Amino acid sequence: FFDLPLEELKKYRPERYEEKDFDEFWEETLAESEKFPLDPVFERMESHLKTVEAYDVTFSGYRGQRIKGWLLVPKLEEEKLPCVVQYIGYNGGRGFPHDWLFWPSMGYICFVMDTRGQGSGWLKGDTPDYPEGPVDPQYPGFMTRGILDPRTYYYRRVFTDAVRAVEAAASFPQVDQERIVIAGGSQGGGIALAVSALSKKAKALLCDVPFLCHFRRAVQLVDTHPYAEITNFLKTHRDKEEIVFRTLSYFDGVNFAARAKIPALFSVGLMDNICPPSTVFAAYNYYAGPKEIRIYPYNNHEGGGSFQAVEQVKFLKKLFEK
Amino acid sequence: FFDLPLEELKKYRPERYEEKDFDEFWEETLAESEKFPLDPVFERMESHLKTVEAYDVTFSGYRGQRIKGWLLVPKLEEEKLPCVVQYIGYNGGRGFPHDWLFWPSMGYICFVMDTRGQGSGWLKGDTPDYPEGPVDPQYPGFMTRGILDPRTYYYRRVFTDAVRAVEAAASFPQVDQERIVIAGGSQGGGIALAVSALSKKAKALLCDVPFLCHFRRAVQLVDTHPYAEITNFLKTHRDKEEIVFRTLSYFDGVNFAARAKIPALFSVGLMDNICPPSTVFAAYNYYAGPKEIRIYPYNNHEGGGSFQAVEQVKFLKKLFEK
Amino acid sequence: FFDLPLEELKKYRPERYEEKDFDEFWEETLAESEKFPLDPVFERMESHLKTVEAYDVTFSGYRGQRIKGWLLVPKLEEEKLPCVVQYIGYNGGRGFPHDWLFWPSMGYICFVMDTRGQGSGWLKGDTPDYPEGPVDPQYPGFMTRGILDPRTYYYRRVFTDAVRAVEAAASFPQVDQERIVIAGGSQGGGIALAVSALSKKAKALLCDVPFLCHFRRAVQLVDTHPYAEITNFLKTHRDKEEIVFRTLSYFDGVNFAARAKIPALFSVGLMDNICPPSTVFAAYNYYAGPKEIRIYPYNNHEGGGSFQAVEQVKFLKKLFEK
Amino acid sequence: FFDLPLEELKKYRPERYEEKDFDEFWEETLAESEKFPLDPVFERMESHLKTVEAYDVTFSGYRGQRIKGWLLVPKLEEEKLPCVVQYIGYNGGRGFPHDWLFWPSMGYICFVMDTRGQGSGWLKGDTPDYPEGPVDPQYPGFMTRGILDPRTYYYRRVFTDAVRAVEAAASFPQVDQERIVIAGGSQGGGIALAVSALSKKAKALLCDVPFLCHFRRAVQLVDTHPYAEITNFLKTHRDKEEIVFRTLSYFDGVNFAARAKIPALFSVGLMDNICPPSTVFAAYNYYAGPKEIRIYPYNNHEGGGSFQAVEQVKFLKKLFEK
Amino acid sequence: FFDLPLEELKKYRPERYEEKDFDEFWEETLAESEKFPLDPVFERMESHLKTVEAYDVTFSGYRGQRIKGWLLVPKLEEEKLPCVVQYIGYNGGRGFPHDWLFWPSMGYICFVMDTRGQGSGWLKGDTPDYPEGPVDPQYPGFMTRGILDPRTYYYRRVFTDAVRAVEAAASFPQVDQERIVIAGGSQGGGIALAVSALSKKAKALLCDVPFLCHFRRAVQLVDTHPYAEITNFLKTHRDKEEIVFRTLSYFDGVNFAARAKIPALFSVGLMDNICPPSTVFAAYNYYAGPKEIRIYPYNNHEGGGSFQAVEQVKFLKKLFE
Amino acid sequence: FFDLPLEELKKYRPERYEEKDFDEFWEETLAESEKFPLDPVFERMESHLKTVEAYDVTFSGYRGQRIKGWLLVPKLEEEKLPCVVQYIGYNGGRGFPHDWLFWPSMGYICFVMDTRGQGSGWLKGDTPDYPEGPVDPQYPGFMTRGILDPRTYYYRRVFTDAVRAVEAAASFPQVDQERIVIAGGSQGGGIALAVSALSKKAKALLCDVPFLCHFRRAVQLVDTHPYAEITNFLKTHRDKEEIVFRTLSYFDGVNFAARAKIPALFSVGLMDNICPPSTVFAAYNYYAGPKEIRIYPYNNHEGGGSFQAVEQVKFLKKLFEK
Ligand SMILES: [Ca+2]
Ligand SMILES: [Ca+2]
Ligand SMILES: [Ca+2]
Ligand SMILES: [Ca+2]
Ligand SMILES: [Ca+2]
Ligand SMILES: [Ca+2]
Ligand SMILES: [Ca+2]
Ligand SMILES: [Ca+2]
Ligand SMILES: [Cl-]
Ligand SMILES: [Cl-]
Ligand SMILES: [Cl-]
Ligand SMILES: [Cl-]
Ligand SMILES: [Cl-]
Ligand SMILES: [Cl-]
Repeated sequence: FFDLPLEELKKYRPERYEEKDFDEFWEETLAESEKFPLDPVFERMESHLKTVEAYDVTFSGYRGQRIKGWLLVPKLEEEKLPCVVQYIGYNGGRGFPHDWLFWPSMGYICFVMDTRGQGSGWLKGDTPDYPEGPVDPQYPGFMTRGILDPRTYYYRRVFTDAVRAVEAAASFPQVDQERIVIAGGSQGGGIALAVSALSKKAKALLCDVPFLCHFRRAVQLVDTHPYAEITNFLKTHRDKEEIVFRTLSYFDGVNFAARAKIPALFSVGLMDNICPPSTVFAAYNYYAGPKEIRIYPYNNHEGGGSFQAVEQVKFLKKLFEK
Repeated sequence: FFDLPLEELKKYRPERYEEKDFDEFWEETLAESEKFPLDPVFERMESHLKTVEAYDVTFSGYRGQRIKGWLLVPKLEEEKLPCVVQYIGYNGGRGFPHDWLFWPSMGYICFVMDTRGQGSGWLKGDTPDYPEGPVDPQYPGFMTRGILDPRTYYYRRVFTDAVRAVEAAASFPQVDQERIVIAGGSQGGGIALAVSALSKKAKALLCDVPFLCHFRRAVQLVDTHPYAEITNFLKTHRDKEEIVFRTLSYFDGVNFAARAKIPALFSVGLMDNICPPSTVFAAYNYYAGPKEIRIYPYNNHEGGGSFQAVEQVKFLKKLFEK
Repeated sequence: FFDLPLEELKKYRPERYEEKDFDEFWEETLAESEKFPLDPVFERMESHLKTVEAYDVTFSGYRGQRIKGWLLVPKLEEEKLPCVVQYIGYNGGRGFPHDWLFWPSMGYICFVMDTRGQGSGWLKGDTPDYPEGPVDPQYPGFMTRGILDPRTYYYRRVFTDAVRAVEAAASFPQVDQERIVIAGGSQGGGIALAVSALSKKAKALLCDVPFLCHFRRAVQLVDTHPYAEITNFLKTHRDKEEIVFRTLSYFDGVNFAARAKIPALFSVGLMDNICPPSTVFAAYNYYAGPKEIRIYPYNNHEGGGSFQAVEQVKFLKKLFEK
Repeated sequence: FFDLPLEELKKYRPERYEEKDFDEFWEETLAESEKFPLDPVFERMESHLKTVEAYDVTFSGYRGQRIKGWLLVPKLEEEKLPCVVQYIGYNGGRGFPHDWLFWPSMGYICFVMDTRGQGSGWLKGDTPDYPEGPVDPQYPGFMTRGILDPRTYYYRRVFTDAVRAVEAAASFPQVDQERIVIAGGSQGGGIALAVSALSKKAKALLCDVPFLCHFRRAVQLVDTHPYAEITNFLKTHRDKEEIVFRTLSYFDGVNFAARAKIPALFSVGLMDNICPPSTVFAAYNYYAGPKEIRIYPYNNHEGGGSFQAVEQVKFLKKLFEK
Repeated sequence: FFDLPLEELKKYRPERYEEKDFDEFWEETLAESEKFPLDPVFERMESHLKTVEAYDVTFSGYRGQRIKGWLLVPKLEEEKLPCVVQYIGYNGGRGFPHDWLFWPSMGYICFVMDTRGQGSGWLKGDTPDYPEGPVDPQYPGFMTRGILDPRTYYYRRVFTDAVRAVEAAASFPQVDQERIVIAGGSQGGGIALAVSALSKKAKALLCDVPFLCHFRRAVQLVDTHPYAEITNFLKTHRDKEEIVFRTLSYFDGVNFAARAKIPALFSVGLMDNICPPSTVFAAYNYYAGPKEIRIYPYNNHEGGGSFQAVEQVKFLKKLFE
Repeated sequence: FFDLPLEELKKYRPERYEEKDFDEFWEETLAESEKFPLDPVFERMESHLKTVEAYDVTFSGYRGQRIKGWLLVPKLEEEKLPCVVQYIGYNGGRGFPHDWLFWPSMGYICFVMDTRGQGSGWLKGDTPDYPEGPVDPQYPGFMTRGILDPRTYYYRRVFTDAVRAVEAAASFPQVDQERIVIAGGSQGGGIALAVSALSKKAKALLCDVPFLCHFRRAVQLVDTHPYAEITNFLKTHRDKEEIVFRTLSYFDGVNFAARAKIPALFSVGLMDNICPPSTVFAAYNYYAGPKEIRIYPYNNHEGGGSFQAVEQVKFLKKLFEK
């Protein structure tokens, strides 16, 4: 227990920092990318999978750039199925179709979005990043890539891809548009949180041990990666503090949370030193839609693990009967 | 690369140490346990799973003691399905049914054996250990529990459970007895290795980064857990070296390997410092059945990860067409 | 200094948690063990020791189970001598008679109680544990062994052994029953603290850097072993929090301290990260008999070392003239 | 001393691996970049420096891309001065002009080349990278950026910049073109080694504890950064080993060493676990020009530090009289 | 961020602890060492340096003991130059003349004082320590050497050397006595702070991430070296706490700060776990001369690095107008 | 197992390096210190000890310098008792009389020599060092204090004290001069080894996990303290290697072993990374007296612990009947 006590976490609502053009920045970003056709493509693949049909996905994300993914459809009688759009943790990528059997086995179509330029840490990826011309001086990793200007910042592109991933999922014929869920843990959680504010198609949010929240506090509290990439950039570029946090404010899950309206299930580990509880609760507490949080007092970044998976299935079942 | 060079690993066949009553010890152990009825129980669960039927399993292992498990049956047309009996890594247990969706998704019935007394490190378990009266002085963990005599040693009970697990799998009506696979990684690999020598019902072996192999070398090469448990016991009980290694000779994967006849797919990570390559290759090189090994030169204990899973599915498909 | 400041530690009295049947549970436990005869046996040994007479000890602890120990009697004229009953730290055991020369050299008979099932970490032991039938899923070690029910919990048996050890010591003819001291550091301290509440024969308590105190707080403050064994168990068995802490409440030093009446000398190290200062002071502050504490502000788990030994001799000398 | 003994290091000449088109790739790379004008720009700075004039440098490196640097010209009577082209270690950048006072103080003009896209670890930088369209999946850092094809690989661009840096230095009117030295430690040493083979203008090489050498061995020997970035990429992309090492063969200091003709002073620390001695000696031993090496047996990656600085000044003084 | 929040650091003025004979102890220490003649010697070196003239220095510090140093003089037309007296961090020594090119390059003469008995960790040294007869039981290092009595304590001799270093620098003919700066980081900073109180010749102080401050707090907040040397000594010698802290009170930068009058530029890293911010601010906040501090919130012990070097050049230029 | 295999350790006899004046250096050193009177003073202490009489010792060691110690005389009828002269490990000191109760309890007088200038790491000391005028530049600790000249080196003074300790012990009336044993572990072991060569009064050697042996190899094999102090000194003073090892040659246990004639019991831990096995075996294999070694294959620097204590008592008992 290195963070605020739980009684204080439950009330923690730090003063939010955002620029006055926060919304306009996102409106312009999405409008510019909507000018390119989504051109979603689903290509059935040869697989040893027997209970699921697997498709190679391609769609246009940020600025028409082609993003890969998987679509896993469980072999069931129902003509329309509910659907989970799944975002991936830091240094991960879409891997193989059989890496994502959980939701299909629970009777949900699952759209897994590959993460541009990552896919080399713990699971392979196939989607490149495409920068806005020059790739500035940065610290190793993604956290500081383009960080001196929100228009060039890496997560501008990722978030836009993620919003478009929902539209691509929605274009698949047996996807029930009334039951599209956006889901992620860690980086995936932070991507999902941004999507829960920017997407018009998402109906529910699953958001575990979210990353990309309350940056200024994160960097103060922990010296773990990936948040430490920002700290290390700041150690060297000592004249850039104000600029760095200005940029980051446009991508902070706390600011997106204040705008999200769809129902949400959060989870948090009180001993999580990768995504500290105070950063997660800051997001949760500002989250503007109907919400619940599962608190795992003795867990680190693993969170509630399989226990939380059970909670997520129960939560959605109940949500989509009401 | 801390271990022997790959060219030497491929030829590494250290002199084996075993007592003259190795086989008789195992014959008696099995014969005594076979006097208790197996009494396999399969109970269908209420589950949110939609593509798989899940059953709560109970069967009689070592000395009639009741061992838990899961049976996952994928919802397919075929009357008889092939079957994977899955053993679990150190500190793990059967967890939830949805923790084992891989093989069922590939059209295999999957029998997951819970590990007696463990289930508290990374995945919950539900089966206790039942010792042979007194529980001798030991180092924390399972590696030294009862280690001063093979009759009292922990893995005598686990291995017997494991052989009985194959019988329990085989009792299920939808299981094709010609395609029963025994499978495990790490501790699971070592269990499966023992079962490949002791079971009459097993048709194929999947054995990843196996643990419980070449104890004397393991303990001299690495200071990682769980092999360090043995080392720390020896640090204190300095008068017990000979007895400890005598006991471990009855449970060493290399000695079982020299007796196994069924086809096997092994995997090994050359930078694995939990199960060092020399111990894995010792087991592989002595393995007496038709065999292949996948070598992952840059991997630590994670081995081939999902790459190896692809290899396993390809390997069994080809095997069961011949 | 990671824990509360000294001024706050001196007043720290957190709300105690215990079940209504605390006392009854212990009354029954001891009554049930008293139905077996103590049958204490003292067997003089061949030894190179010249200033001390060494005896192999055996006595009946929990439920008649046979516990080992040593009795060390200094060669002195006096026909009745004072006596220290010594309990042992985690992963320790009775070792050799020459591992316990301090108190005999100070003119005290010393009864060293071996610890059931341990003796494999830093000093050898010879006493097994005997469990209550099934040995449940647990994390490696003794902290979580039987932890889902106070009737099955490991320390129920250790504490009962320890109460019976004082009776065994008292049965030795040369022991002055008016000057029997119970003593321990770390785990030994926690055991001695339990004995100070449950024994009728103990006349003074020496309690250094005690372990088994204020579990809830211990587990939140430090990630060191052995308290981390509980945290790790909780990380996995996420549905078992309330049951775990309910069990531990019956064995908590704080709850025993509130019942102990005999005079006591405690010690604490303010930088001790194995047994945190707040857990030790919680115990000391609730301790209901006449008491003193020696505070070592710069020491970690070693506490006052040999300096504290000097204080203990001086404390008992003065106590037993008064 | 974790590497080969010194007697063996002195003889270590592993078999070299390079593609048949090695020279051809470099010839085309340079020829394509030479079609863009160098357009060197030196702009005198307002500075508090009093013994040295400082210039802001800009020149065209790889494919006309604008690279920053500093030029430090010590205030001396001589019309033409000798000149050191300085390359910078991993995660470093050109920093401030006063970060490079050594060579000017010794009477050499110093040209410090900023490193594209780095400058965020231990010294700031101002020069971006400009990738060849898509920036593929990569591990955090620069070592795997574009690694699936030598045409897209990061170091192709760095090396081309570095060759052009020497031409930009040569264009400064006060530079004696007969006494242009190329210099670097670690990454800088590796860049310098490449330039010693590719540049026609360099007259001498200073190469300390070089990085970018004998990749295959580096990655097998040490788990330190930055070589571990390659290992980690390999751990995930298990199907990409052959391609990765193919690509890296075009950038390996050992293969450049075999082609360099200018005189060289190397240094090596025998306890260096960032740049292992065997990788350094492999480069040194294949180095085809007149050469010397200073061996620091007890030093890790810091090498000879200031002692080596003295050696370099003596080395060049003697070289440029002789 | 392990220490007090920045808002509390800016107000942190812990009650100071010093003995009533603090000043007399220092007055006597200096008076006794002033009885030996400074006898400064500057010996021109053969060097490959071309823009600087380098001299081997020797002068008499504590009790006439001969301390080594370097004097680096930039080759400039001006007949009088300003001067920086540079003190060295823990386990360092005077090294080579080319290890100190910064200030000379900025037009300042630079006097680098070698540190008695150290010079074996990250940069070579050539000056021995000469102890007061017996070298008491101590923990490895310099922090507890002679710690049981201020008169025998290692830093008494280092501080005395340091004060005399300024007199040595001042004796060089080109040195402008009106523009003598004392400078250090870490251990150097702590030495410089001491000299700022004890020297009559120093005109300005540069003090980065200073060490030797607020010992009682230092030892309770971090377990890093070198403060952990004291903690470890105390772990063993458990009967010696009061004596140890009494001795350290005579060498604590916070007590010297309360006495310094010369203008000062401080720097601090808020993530510094070698010299914790609360110890640095304690010294800055009690500092009695005109003062500024540069705060680097995201830096550990490296502080402002080259950024701070820029600040220091700007600060002095403005000060000496 | 990081060091040479056991079969090679048993034959390891590396070429010895020593100066031609080795013997003369020691002859002179001892002759000069013998010109001061030993002036041994035993002063009976008030103690709580009841089975042992404790004396405060003071004697003249190196150059008449006054060294403290303890003398512990067990209360026995015998008029003459055998005697153990005990030397202390690095950063230790004489501590309290009750810190050394083992040998008196076994019926031996025990003379504990305090270590000049240490006494501040793990046990308090009371004896200063008194250097030969100037205390040269050094790395923190004792290993490099005065290292640039054998005449100023710290261990010259310690070894001379240690030889004088035996004379001091001999002067006590109840000491049987025919049964004086010199004993130490680690630093104590290296001191004892020196004394076994230099003392004329010593009758047997107990030498555990000895330190101060085969320095050149120690420093190349391990990075642990205290050997690492030398390595660090060398990292900075890069021009001093030859001098440093010249000096250390006069203090190397291997060179003393080659001269010792008294019977000796050694011990060694094969996983000891503070005093590596190859250094210990080098000393043991060159040891010129009758000898035995107890090998503890699985132990670290703790060696045989209490088991070795048993061995030492049995060894001496047998030796002093023969
Ligand atoms: Ca707006
Ligand atoms: Ca496709
Ligand atoms: Ca047989
Ligand atoms: Ca009650
Ligand atoms: Ca017996
Ligand atoms: Ca060619
Ligand atoms: Ca006064
Ligand atoms: Ca001779
Ligand atoms: Cl993540
Ligand atoms: Cl495992
Ligand atoms: Cl304990
Ligand atoms: Cl580098
Ligand atoms: Cl420092
Ligand atoms: Cl030692």
